[PDB]
Amino acid sequence: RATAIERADQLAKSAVAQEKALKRAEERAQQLRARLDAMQEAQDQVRRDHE
Amino acid sequence: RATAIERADQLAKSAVAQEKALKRAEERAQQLRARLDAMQEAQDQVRRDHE
Repeated sequence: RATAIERADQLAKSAVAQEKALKRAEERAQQLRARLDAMQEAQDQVRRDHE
Repeated sequence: RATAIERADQLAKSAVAQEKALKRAEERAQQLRARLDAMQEAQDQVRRDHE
C-alpha cells in the first residue's frame, strides 16, 4: 500500500506540471496567432493603398 | 492495495495522454512561426516592387 500511494502521489504532481506546461504553450500559440493577425491586416490595407 | 493499484492505473493513462499533448501544440509551435516566416517575406518582395 505504501508503495502504491507514493507512486500515485508523485505521478499526480507530475501531471499538474504537465497540464500547466500545456496551458503555457497554448498562450504561446494564441499570442502568435494575434501577431500573425496584425501583419495580415497591415498588408491587405497596404494593397488597397497602392491600388 | 487494489484501489491503490486501480487508481494508479488511470492517472498513468491520463498522464501518457498528458505527455502526448506536449507534442502537437509544440509541433504547431514549430509550424506556427514558419507561417510567420512565410508571411513576413510576403510584403517584402511587394513593397520593393510596387514602389
